[PDB]
Amino acid sequence: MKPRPGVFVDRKLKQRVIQYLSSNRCGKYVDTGILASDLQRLYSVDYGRRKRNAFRIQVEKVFSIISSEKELKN
Repeated sequence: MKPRPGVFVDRKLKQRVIQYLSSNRCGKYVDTGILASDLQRLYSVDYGRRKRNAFRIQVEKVFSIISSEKELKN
């Protein structure tokens, strides 16, 4: 078994997203479904997998959590 890198379940989705929003809007009013398709498009080699539905859910929950957990307000 491998140790704990730092990301659990799908922390990258949150960390990656928060970093994308902070750096820039990364789109005009990117919603859950929009951010998901965008995140996968830019990271088709990494995120781009055979989980369109699963990935969509992750981005949906990550979008709501990043706002409530981090709270950037723009």
